[PDB]
Amino acid sequence: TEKTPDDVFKLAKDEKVEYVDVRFCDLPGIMQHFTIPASAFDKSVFDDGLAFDGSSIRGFQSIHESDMLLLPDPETARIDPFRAAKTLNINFFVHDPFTLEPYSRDPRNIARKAENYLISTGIADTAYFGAEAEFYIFDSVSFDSRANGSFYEVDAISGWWNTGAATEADGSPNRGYKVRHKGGYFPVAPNDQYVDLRDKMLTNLINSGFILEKGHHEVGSGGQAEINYQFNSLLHAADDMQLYKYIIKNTAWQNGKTVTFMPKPLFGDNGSGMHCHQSLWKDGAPLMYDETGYAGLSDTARHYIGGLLHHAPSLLAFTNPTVNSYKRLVPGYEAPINLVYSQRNRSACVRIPITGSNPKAKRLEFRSPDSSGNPYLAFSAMLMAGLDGIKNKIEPQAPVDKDLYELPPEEAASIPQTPTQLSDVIDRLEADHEYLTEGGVFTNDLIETWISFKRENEIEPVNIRPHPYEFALYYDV
Amino acid sequence: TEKTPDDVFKLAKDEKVEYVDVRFCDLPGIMQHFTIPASAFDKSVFDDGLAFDGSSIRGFQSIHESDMLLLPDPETARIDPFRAAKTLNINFFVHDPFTLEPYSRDPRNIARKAENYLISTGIADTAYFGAEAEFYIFDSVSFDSRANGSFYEVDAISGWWNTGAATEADGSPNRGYKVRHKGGYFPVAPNDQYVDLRDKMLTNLINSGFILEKGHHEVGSGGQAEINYQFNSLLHAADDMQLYKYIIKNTAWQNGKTVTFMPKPLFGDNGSGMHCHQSLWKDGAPLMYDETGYAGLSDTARHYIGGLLHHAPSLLAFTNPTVNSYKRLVPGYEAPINLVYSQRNRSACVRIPITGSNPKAKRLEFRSPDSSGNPYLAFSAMLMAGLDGIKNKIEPQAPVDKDLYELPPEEAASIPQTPTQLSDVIDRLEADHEYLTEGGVFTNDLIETWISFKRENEIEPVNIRPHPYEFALYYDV
Amino acid sequence: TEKTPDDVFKLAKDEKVEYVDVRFCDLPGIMQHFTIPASAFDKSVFDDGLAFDGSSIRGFQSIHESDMLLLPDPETARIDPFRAAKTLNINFFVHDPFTLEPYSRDPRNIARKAENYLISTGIADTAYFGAEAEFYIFDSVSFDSRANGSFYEVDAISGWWNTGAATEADGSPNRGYKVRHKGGYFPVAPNDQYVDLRDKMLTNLINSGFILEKGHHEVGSGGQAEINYQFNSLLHAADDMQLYKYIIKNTAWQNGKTVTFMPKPLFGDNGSGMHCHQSLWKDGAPLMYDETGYAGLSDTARHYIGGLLHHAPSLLAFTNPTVNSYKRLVPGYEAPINLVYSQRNRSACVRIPITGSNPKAKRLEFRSPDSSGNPYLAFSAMLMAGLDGIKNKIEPQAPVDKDLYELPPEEAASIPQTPTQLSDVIDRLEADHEYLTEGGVFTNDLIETWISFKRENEIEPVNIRPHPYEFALYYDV
Amino acid sequence: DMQLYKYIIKNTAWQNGKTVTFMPKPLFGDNGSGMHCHQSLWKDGAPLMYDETGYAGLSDTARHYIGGLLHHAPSLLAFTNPTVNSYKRLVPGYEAPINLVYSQRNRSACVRIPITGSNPKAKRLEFRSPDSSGNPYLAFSAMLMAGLDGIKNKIEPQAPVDKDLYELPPEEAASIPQTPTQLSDVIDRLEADHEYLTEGGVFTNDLIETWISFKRENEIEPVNIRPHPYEFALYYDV
Ligand SMILES: Nc1ncnc2c1ncn2[C@@H]1O[C@H](COP(=O)(O)O)[C@@H](O)[C@H]1O
Ligand SMILES: Nc1ncnc2c1ncn2[C@@H]1O[C@H](COP(=O)(O)O)[C@@H](O)[C@H]1O
Ligand SMILES: Nc1ncnc2c1ncn2[C@@H]1O[C@H](COP(=O)(O)O)[C@@H](O)[C@H]1O
Ligand SMILES: [Mn+2]
Ligand SMILES: [Mn+2]
Ligand SMILES: [Mn+2]
Ligand SMILES: [Mn+2]
Repeated sequence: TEKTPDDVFKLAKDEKVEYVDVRFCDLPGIMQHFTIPASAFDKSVFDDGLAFDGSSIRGFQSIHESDMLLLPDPETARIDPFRAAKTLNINFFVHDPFTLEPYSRDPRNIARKAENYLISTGIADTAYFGAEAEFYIFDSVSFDSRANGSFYEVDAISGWWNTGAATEADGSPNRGYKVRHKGGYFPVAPNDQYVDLRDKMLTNLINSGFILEKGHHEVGSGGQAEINYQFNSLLHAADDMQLYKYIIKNTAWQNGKTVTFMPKPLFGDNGSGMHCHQSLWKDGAPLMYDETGYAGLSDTARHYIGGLLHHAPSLLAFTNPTVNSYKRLVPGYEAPINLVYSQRNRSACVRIPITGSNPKAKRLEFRSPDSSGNPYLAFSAMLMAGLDGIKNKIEPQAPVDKDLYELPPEEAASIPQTPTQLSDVIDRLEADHEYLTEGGVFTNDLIETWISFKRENEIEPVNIRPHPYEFALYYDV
Repeated sequence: TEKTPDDVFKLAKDEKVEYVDVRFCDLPGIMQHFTIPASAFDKSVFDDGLAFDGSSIRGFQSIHESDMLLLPDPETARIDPFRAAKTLNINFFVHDPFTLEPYSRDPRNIARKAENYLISTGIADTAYFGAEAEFYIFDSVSFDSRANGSFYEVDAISGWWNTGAATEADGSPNRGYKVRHKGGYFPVAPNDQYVDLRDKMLTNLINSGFILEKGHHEVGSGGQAEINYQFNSLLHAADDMQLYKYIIKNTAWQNGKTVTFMPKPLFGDNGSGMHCHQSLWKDGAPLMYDETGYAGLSDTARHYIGGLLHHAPSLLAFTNPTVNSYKRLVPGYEAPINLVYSQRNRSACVRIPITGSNPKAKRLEFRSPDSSGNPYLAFSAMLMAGLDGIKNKIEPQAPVDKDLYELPPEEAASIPQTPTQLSDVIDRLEADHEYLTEGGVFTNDLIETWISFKRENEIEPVNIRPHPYEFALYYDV
Repeated sequence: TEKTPDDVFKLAKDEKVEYVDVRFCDLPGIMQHFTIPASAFDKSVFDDGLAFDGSSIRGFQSIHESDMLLLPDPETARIDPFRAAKTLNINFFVHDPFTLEPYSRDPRNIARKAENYLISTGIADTAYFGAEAEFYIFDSVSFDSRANGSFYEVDAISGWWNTGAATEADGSPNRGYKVRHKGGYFPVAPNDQYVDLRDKMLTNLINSGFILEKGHHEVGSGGQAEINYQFNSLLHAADDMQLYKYIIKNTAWQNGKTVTFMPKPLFGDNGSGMHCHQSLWKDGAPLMYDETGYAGLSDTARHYIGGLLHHAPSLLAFTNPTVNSYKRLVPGYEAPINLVYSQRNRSACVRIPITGSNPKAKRLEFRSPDSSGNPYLAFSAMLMAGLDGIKNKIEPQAPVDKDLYELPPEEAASIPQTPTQLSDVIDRLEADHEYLTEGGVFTNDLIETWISFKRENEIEPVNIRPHPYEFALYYDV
Repeated sequence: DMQLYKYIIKNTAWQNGKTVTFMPKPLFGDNGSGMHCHQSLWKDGAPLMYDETGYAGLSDTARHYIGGLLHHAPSLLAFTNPTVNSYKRLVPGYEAPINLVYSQRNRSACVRIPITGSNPKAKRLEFRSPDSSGNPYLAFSAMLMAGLDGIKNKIEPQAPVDKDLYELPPEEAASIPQTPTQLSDVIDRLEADHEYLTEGGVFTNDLIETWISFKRENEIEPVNIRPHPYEFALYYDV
């Protein structure tokens, strides 16, 4: 957006950087990389780019499309706080060597195309995304899948399921303060056993350019935590999310822990979601506010919500893209499965934060997403769903501020739910994805690849493997 | 059918029976019981019945319908070969104390109603069922489900996954012969390590009245086994299945093993199914044969097949009633998921055994079922599906004898598949179950109870619990 | 009371604070928190407040009342001595975002309302509270509750029950000095094994603004300890109590120990109580003294005592709010269960400290309370009970200075006792709580919530679980 | 016979490597163990509980007996459910016989009338609330005395309830009296009202006072002064 290639070279020189880490995003959502010496990092990298091979195998350029060209995004340049050798990390866009044409299956290109499409519609020129990803801090994790058995086990010294431990893992005495009490789930130390670690995470985020102001907090509940930061334009917000996960995971790693952003690592404890605040702006001014509308929402904002709610069944294929996503999105902890908007209900897919009369603070919050996938694709899909709602003036059903939990059974049957299985949302995406292909942001090719990837690599593998509970339930049949 | 109450009293006297075990079937399919002294077993038991309480809680008579009356079925009387104290086992029908009206939720009453309905339609007077249930013999099984972890583990000394064991569980040396070789899966000893156990099972079955003649074999492959026996009329065939499972499970138990009839206990090994051969007879003569028809099938037989194939999506709710059922019914080991009939294909839902010109041997084989449920309900549901096909002269799509595996992709898309999830078949049963309620054989009440039971006690519990493979797949997201 | 927002900003600047910990109290009594960077801590925090979500679930704003606004109390600002990253802790009041109306279920608001009500009655303008909370220092604690068993175990290297230990937990030799001798329970080292730890606690309290003067001591008996400090006005005294517990618990935690403020952690050893000294003042002058009255008590003071004794049965619902509270409040260690006032008896609910002729030192001491609950609610409830006694001129029964222990059985039957069970005091609170709702200090809403919380989360859970002693007593029945 | 039964059950298990318990609630999260007591009065070799015209085939004598059981239940339980553990079974849940009403359907009813038909010799009432944690001689005797007091004073039991007590309109369910939920309670009630027991000198005030003291000093107090494990889960962190 505003950082110049020269700013990056200055950063590299001042920091005495010795290596540059070339990063790009894979299909499912994990950042990939290779390293080059800082001496090889010059103007030609920004002008001509870097050559590399379609490596590994699914999503990207196979051996009929092999070679790729990588072009850097100066706004993503950050000094790595973990690598011993001073390193500068930069994210790249994948292009076709010959035509210099942005590769259609590169998640970062999709996000860029989404931003350009927004501008082309004239509706707005900027889509701001604020995402809040919760995560769990564990001490260990082990699992396997064999012919005659299977298991998984996550553990934490201070886990509430360990109150009866005679001694700790390391032989030291059990000092308590593990129990999860009724009344409040954000107790101070010593009940809060991750204060210093979270502070290290926060310190690393701040040193890595994250902006923490107004309602940006660092919070923890048991082993779960969340550190929210200032929003950003679509693409860069997605880059920020990847950076956040990287910083959270490695700060924990360097401090003897292991973090997971999976939706539901614990059965009988809160899942981890990614609440996404969105809003459209044009010429430096907000487009979501209107004193006369419900919850201070403009016609643009309401139509956007109409798109999100209407497209949710397919949108979730990018927004909650894993089998584990549906262990969180299930009746219980006031799961955002109710296809309605509200200001009160937290079990509503879309919630409008109470921000008052300030037009610049008005935004909508899509609560259903989680961080088990690709933020570039998720944010883009959310924008496309919202834009389709604006273009077709889709009206969302009447908002609900009455507590959805205690509602007369016949009146509660009028509240649509989100699909409860990944195979479902994948089927829905396959059946209805035209809003995604608008302006060429998503291609049928990418969408078909995503559908195949999920079915073959996730849905089928889990489905063919007997679940442990099936033995409790059926060994005796 | 032919045994008299006097025959039972003679059996009891001759065998010097000291206890009588009163058995009745619960909703899901497990036999329940209580014991009375032989001295209390007289004519009044057959005339007046025995009183008992709706005990335990789901399916049967709650505390608004509490007390039940049990009437004995003399044909089910058998001497228990396992109980130390000489005991006579007898199955009972649950009646309403006051009206002496057969309880509508007693599986054995449903099977009896199904047989009576058959007679009332005039179509036939007898429905013969031959069922072949495979099972696995293990040495141990353990599992659990906790907040931070879950596991399951089945094991057998001679399991092919144990070739590398330094020593056996009991410290003795590993003598090999565990490997599962290519070429033939029914090798003789010592590769076959369960010869004596299976013989004990067979001996117990024979001593318990099972008839083994013509094509009735005892077969074993690794830890898997099957002992087939002569068919019987619907109700008694279902009683025979319960007896078979009882004898197999306890023969193993008394010999230091543990048996499971669950559909898919091993990932990467054959599942366990229950192939059900069916045929209608009238006035002592077969109704399934016709030289002129395909595979020697009469119009009646073909229409029956039309009913099975047409109703399969809902029929499977009683025929493959567990979540584990769908780990077997999945693309692979030539799983009976293809909704077509054939003489060659074993992946076909219905197969017509090649029996020649003998009309008495002509029958159809529904291959899709497993023994993870209730045989009384499964057999009854199969009959009702077949009878609805006969009454509405439902024509099954053209049979397929070409190997279904290697079929041109466009021509293979014309082959309907069975649903791949329990939630699916339950949804289908809820939407279409009129063929079941014909003649009052099944009641909407029973069907709704079954649907609720499966959703609340099986589908939901498995669905909310993270699967071990999800950790392999998503811990790193 | 006297600290300015500017004083807080100066403290933050001088201490080079990097984080600000936002604290607020939950219903049962545990402080909650979330952290913001110091850079986000400015004048707008004091003027506009901070936004946050009704999080966790019971007591506070659900999803029909969701969002809350937090306003800081400058008098509670303290530098955290435990957090690695320099942090400033501040307590907040919960307000309604829209109306800026103090949330009726926020314990800190109740205490503030109580102080404002005092002023409105004209009776006095300040209520001073001096609280002395005892606690135990342990090395370990473990416990669990399962279907087939349950246990708990607290331990300390120097515990008197460990005299026979062959070697210590860490393998080191048993050096003795664990025995609890007759004659004196405050022996010097080495019998006193917590001298340095208690000094660290005291040092931390002093560095955190606690005032220790005249009769403020640091005392220890075995693993039990107490450090008393100077009183404060109601609200701030309650804030001081929370701070005290925080400092005691974390000083122990940082030094390899674990502290508990529970009423009765040890069976056969002294319980832990919270003696609360109270007194009313007006225009800078004491209102409790009168040379002519018994024990130097004024009419106002005597009526206050009348209120405490009259309302005790319900007052204890906030003053001794746990099931464990009644293991301390039981016939034995001269437990403050006798509903009378005195100067001699320590088993008297109210004791008047012998302070001489100095009017400024005259005060009453409610001995019955413990620190197992919420100090904001406890102190407020005590004030309301006392004020109701003053308004209705309630006369306490005649004081007793004769040793209550050795009293003629017929004359001892005239001494009322406090209820002996939490369910009892909760029932009494439900039946009589009008004195609490006076001036709107407590609302029926809050009181009903408290009653439900205790019944559902504490009373019922303990009541349904078999006690270990029941097995000693009844396994053999 | 009950004492013999317990002896035979306990020792058969003992000789076979097991250990048996008749305690009311040994397992948390599993069914408790009760002692359903069927009772009936006879005279000159003939039944006195039957009557075709009465509800559930009950005679005036039988109904009054039930009136005595339900009326005296609060104190009767001091001999019928005499232990602290007894109240872990007699608690809202597994359809615990805590509802002070009679019925033919409800198993959560203190008294249930078994459906036996028209045979007068089979008509009897079943007191479901008891357990075997005490003394059968005292329990059976106390039950008889409660029933006889009901017959002598023609105590009428409140209207029977055959509607499922579980799903009942909250305002209509508040009219159903419950049994006390604590041993200290039933002991207090026995102390306050035990005249029906002393009738004909069957029980003496002496025996009753001894029982009350025994329970308070040897059972109630000992359990009450000892912290429960769950209190640590609940309050160690206060
Ligand atoms: N247009 C916008 N204006 C202001 N904030 C926004 C906008 N679009 C997205 N946000 C994000 O809303 C998120 C926070 O939510 P909360 O859990 O309510 O504190 C932050 O991460 C914000 O920075
Ligand atoms: N009507 C019938 N006539 C002959 N056999 C039947 C009939 N109805 C069912 N069967 C059963 O067909 C089953 C065996 O199949 P297989 O695995 O091919 O040896 C046996 O269990 C038979 O006894
Ligand atoms: N009005 C008052 N004047 C003096 N001290 C007070 C007043 N109100 C409460 N106190 C508290 O009385 C407490 C101490 O008791 P002790 O265990 O006797 O040393 C201290 O914590 C005091 O500071
Ligand atoms: Mn949020
Ligand atoms: Mn077969
Ligand atoms: Mn004191
Ligand atoms: Mn009974």
